[PDB]
Amino acid sequence: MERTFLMIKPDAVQRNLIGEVISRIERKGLKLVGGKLMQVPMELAETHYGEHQGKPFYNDLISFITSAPVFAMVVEGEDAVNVSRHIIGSTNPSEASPGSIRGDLGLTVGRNIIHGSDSLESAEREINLWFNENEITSYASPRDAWLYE
Ligand SMILES: Nc1ncnc2c1ncn2[C@@H]1O[C@H](COP(=O)(O)OP(=O)(O)O)[C@@H](O)[C@H]1O
Ligand code: VO4
Repeated sequence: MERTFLMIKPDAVQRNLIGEVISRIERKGLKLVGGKLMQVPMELAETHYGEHQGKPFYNDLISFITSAPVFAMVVEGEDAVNVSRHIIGSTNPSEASPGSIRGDLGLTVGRNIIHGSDSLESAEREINLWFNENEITSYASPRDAWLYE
């Protein structure tokens, strides 16, 4: 089943929104398959956001993601990558739909609560980067028969 990488960013953690954010993912029918609260080391920060190295916000991004722990997650479900991005909302919280996580909880583009992989390819990339196979569980859930045909 399709898997994506989600990350509750340090703003959400420092605003005590971990449970709230997790709830929104669960109730959507997505399966939490891997999850750890962790401090992000510089190397991991920089390789995760390597595609932004030149940008204006880059230094501020590394600073921010390392400033306090994150909750890194692997989420499993049909179309999980797009489904997650759908309930997460647009990058800028003021363009994100009300009812989405960024729409409801985020104020600014720089502090926008959660990360989700943007494609199938970056999903597998980010998952390998943040997680080892032995930290990703695999289980059947009671509701599985009721989310899918
Ligand atoms: N103008 C900006 N200033 C500060 N941080 C930004 C800005 N734009 C994007 N970011 C950071 O990057 C994260 C994801 O958006 P971005 O990296 O631009 O695209 P993608 O979601 O494809 O990686 C945002 O949640 C935010 O933390
Ligand atoms: O931190 V993100 O690249 O899923 O907006």
